[PDB]
Amino acid sequence: SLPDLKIEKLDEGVYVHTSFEEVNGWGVVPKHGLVVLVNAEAYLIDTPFTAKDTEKLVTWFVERGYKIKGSISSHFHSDSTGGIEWLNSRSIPTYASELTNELLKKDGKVQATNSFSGVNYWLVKNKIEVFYPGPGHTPDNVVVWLPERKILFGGCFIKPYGLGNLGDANIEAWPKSAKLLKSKYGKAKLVVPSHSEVGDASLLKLTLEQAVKGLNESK
Ligand SMILES: [Zn+2]
Ligand SMILES: [Zn+2]
Repeated sequence: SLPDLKIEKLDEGVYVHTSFEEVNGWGVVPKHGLVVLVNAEAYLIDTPFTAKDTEKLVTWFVERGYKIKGSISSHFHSDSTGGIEWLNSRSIPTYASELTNELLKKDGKVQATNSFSGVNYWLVKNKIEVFYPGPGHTPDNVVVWLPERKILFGGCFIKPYGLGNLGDANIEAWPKSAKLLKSKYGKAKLVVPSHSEVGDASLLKLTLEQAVKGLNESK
């Protein structure tokens, strides 16, 4: 049996949710996302793997008095988008980049109800920012920045000890994207990866080194 959904406070108004799925050739895979509170409204940063855990996550915050105002998915893989169909069924606004939605549509999967195009986007002005560093883990991966807390959710782009699943990866572009990401968020207090533990800004450097190492290996 897979471990249960975990919800843990990371900072004021910021929670980490961890869900688990068995993924072929990878084993049981932990997935971190965030829940961000702005007054009495909650925003999901990535959904858990499944509708089940997405519902558990939503009920947990609603039963504590937070309205779910929306979700954003950092890329098209199911560990970021698995709960979009369920959220859509509950009339909770779902967001993804235009390219993420395109890839979902291409894969015959449910798409977010809202989309954004361009390098920067405010999900919530001055509270929750989305940034596209360029292709890496996937062509569409984006990160989410919380300027009030100096917290960066790096998603599956942040890979400080190894690059993970390269099936949809762009190894040529990843070092360039990681360099850009590092320049932009060097002052992050915390960096939250999808598949390894929260760290500080050094995770940006480590990701860059792993990206460079990964590209070098392929030649
Ligand atoms: Zn992924
Ligand atoms: Zn992932």
